[PDB]
Amino acid sequence: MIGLVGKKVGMTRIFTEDGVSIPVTVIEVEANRVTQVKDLANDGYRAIQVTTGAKKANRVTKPEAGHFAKAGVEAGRGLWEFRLAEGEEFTVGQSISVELFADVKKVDVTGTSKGKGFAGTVKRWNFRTQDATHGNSLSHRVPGSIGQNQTPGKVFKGKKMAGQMGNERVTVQSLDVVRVDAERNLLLVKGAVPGATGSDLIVKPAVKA
Amino acid sequence: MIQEQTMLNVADNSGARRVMCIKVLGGSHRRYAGVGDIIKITIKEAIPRGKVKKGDVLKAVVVRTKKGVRRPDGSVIRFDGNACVLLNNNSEQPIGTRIFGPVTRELRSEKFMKIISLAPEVL
Amino acid sequence: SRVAKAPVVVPAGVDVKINGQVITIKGKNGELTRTLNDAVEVKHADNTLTFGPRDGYADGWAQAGTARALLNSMVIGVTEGFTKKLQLVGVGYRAAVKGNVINLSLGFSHPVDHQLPAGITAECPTQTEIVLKGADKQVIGQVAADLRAYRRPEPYKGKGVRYADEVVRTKEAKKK
Amino acid sequence: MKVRASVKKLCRNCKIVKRDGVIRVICSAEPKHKQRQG
RNA sequence: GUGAAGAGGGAAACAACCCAGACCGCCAGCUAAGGUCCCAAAGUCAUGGUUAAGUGGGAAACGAUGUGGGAAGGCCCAGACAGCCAGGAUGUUGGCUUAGAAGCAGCCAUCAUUUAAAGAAAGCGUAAUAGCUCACUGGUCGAGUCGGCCUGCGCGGAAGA
RNA sequence: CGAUGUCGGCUCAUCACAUCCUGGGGCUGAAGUAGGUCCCAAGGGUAUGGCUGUUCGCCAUUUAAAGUGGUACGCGAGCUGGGUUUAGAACGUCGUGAGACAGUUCGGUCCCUAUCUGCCGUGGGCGCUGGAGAACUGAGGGGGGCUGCUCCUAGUACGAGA
RNA sequence: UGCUGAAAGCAUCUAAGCACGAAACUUGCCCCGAGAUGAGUUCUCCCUGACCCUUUAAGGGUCCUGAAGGAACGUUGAAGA
Ligand SMILES: [Mg+2]
Ligand SMILES: [Mg+2]
Ligand SMILES: [Mg+2]
Ligand SMILES: [Mg+2]
Ligand SMILES: [Mg+2]
Ligand SMILES: [Mg+2]
Ligand SMILES: [Mg+2]
Ligand SMILES: [Mg+2]
Ligand SMILES: [Mg+2]
Ligand SMILES: [Mg+2]
Ligand SMILES: [Mg+2]
Ligand SMILES: [Mg+2]
Ligand SMILES: [Mg+2]
Ligand SMILES: [Mg+2]
Ligand SMILES: [Mg+2]
Ligand SMILES: [Mg+2]
Ligand SMILES: [Mg+2]
Ligand SMILES: [Mg+2]
Ligand SMILES: [Mg+2]
Ligand SMILES: [Mg+2]
Ligand SMILES: [Mg+2]
Ligand SMILES: [Mg+2]
Ligand SMILES: [Mg+2]
Ligand SMILES: [Mg+2]
Ligand SMILES: [Zn+2]
Repeated sequence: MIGLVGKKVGMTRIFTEDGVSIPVTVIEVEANRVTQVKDLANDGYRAIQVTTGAKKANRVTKPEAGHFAKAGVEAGRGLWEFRLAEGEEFTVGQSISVELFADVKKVDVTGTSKGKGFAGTVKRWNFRTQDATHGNSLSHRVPGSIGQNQTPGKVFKGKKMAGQMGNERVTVQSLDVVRVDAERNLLLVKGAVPGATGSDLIVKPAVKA
Repeated sequence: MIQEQTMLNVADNSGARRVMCIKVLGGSHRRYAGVGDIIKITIKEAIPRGKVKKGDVLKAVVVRTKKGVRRPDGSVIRFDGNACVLLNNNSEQPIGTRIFGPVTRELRSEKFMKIISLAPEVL
Repeated sequence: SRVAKAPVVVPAGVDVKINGQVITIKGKNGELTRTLNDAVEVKHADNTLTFGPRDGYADGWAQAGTARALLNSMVIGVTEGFTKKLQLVGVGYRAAVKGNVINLSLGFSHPVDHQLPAGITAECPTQTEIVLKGADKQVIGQVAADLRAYRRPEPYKGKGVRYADEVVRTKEAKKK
Repeated sequence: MKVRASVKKLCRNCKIVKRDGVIRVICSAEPKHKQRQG
């Protein structure tokens, strides 16, 4: 089944009739507008491309605008594809709303995780610190050994080292769908999803059970 | 949130007064026990003519902690100290015959029903 | 070879058909088709099939005997057909057929349902007896072994699914 | 299954058989007699 | 003997092994060891065989109906080998022992009868019997079958960062 | 020998498989539960403490388990500096003595701003054949891969019973 | 672990044929990913003047042109050395 594109609003909670507090991420899902249908004959695969949102004219380049004009829809903040299943079919300029999830029990949510900048091995890879005292010299959060000796005489690819952490694509799987409401452009899912308030989210029905 | 070396008061008439946790049971590298969890203890002080003695090695269930317990609406119940109830090493059933101070409904197990019945108060 | 050199009489009622190595044998009790190994040359004259090796193949005679043996029981198949009987031993062990599915109660939580392949049909004359019938001797054997395997006879009370014929030796437990 | 370098018939119901390049002893009488060269 | 104090070709690389001793020049020719399907110069050469393991391209005692060659031998149309039918008996539960010991815990003996043949019993079985089966023999089948010898090539035995 | 820093720990690891646990299977002198032994299997997982410089080991208590080995007995231009080769001092022992011990004892300086390889991240350039903006396909690469207990089945199969 | 089955009248999981079989393998899940120079595909956007010279060729230069886009500057960010 296709998914949809949305915006992370923030977290809050739903209280239930019998005392449970459900923590929910609030996801804003406005109509997704279909901007190109891809098929086997023309593209080698089946998919819809969608936009959502709105975009500043003066910020819409001409290439971008011709592509939107072709589909018969107004500009949106970006473009995303969702693969089609056999029997799945859509048409250019079609609107897809959040009611798509009305009876989907769980969804996977993809976002761009918050950025933590250049991170040391303690935070990035949960390395353990060496001694704070007992004579340790200048080596508390530093990484330790990064290899063996003459054999192999090199450091291995993949070695866990410090570097950029976050600001990457992350998918969190099988979150409960707590509420769908198209009149308010809302989807509530149970739990935390990746990203900062404001940033784009891809929501798809869960690939697992 | 009890670990090795932690000291606990004792919420029964077993005669123990102060016990130390020498193992958090229930899994490899398991760090903490909380309300409802079983620990291994050594007895550091006991009264003169009770059911157990200083230096005895046994089990106990934790029934009050400072870290507390979370309830499903987000609430917290915290206690001013850590206490446990002594348990037979093998049967893991209570040594004492009376229970002191409040306990929590997290104990409602087949196993700890006797502790909640005896407790003055149940939170 | 002693087996290969022994002709297969094809009786009145059976229709043999050959197209290179692809043999087909039709009778009143179904039709089987087999592709004989290249190294085998088969001939069909009178009311008989005869077999022989083929110039250039190092193992022609061994192959021809297999081919012979097989075609012989293809003919038994579409005439008399084959019958494999099993029986259940153990309390609560029972079986029944509905259509082409054999329902096996064998001391498991879920009962067991075994789909019969094309050509094989089953009947229980008894809650504890399975009669398979078929024209393909390999398939009927494969099935009988599939069923037996849900609960192979065990050595302490002989309990399980067994071939009706089968000999199950039991043994005593380890003394205390 | 006994697995060893030297496999033999241990009784008259033992049979030596080669299966897939591997010498084996199969017995119809005594399961302990069953061997694989290895 | 070679290196040392020796280049050149071969042994992937590799002083010391194989071939061979560089005065200089050549965009001629023959050979040595070693090679000739492509990397890579020269046989996808000819002829007769072997191997089926990628053996070749690591490793022993020992194990095995792998397969090729050779010389002998035993049994067999007076019916062999395999399979299938049937028999496998009497003294007698041999003597001793033992609670029991009957072919089959153990010890000693192992004769004789009726036999087509059938051990005072080859293995399972029973508390001891019973019961299963082998040796052996008649029948059926109908032409081969058995396993030692000299030898070629293979197979397992064969686990390391 | 115009210097290749030694034991142990800490940090970080990587490989083998002669497999500790989990998985599959043959035999069992395997009734069940639980074991023994061998075969297949390297995917992941594989304890904290008391004593001692210890590695190891004994001990306490856990765990499904607390694996065996290679990696300069992995890892000091990464840390420690308790053991152990300096200079102080003492005891026992040896020596007439200076002194000695591979006996013990108290004390006792651990440098290096990374050029190249390598590795973790992140940019600039050019290319992809006029140039440009997006959305993709998915060759290839990496990550992940653990497991306890309880309940139902069922107090059933099995068992004289437990 | 088996089915059918000769070689070897029988037997035999195997020689031909056939059914199963594990946390290993290939997929399935997540991330990177066309510098995948074998540099791929789809949609959209932009550019429509002359001249001279030599060794005349995918030649060199001049005048006029200067798009789409990119970047620059500025206000900046749960993005960042
Ligand atoms: Mg995108
Ligand atoms: Mg940030
Ligand atoms: Mg630490
Ligand atoms: Mg310092
Ligand atoms: Mg410091
Ligand atoms: Mg170093
Ligand atoms: Mg190297
Ligand atoms: Mg196999
Ligand atoms: Mg010299
Ligand atoms: Mg050379
Ligand atoms: Mg000369
Ligand atoms: Mg050539
Ligand atoms: Mg090799
Ligand atoms: Mg005969
Ligand atoms: Mg030097
Ligand atoms: Mg192994
Ligand atoms: Mg052994
Ligand atoms: Mg491992
Ligand atoms: Mg254990
Ligand atoms: Mg070392
Ligand atoms: Mg240093
Ligand atoms: Mg010393
Ligand atoms: Mg592909
Ligand atoms: Mg990309
Ligand atoms: Zn045997």
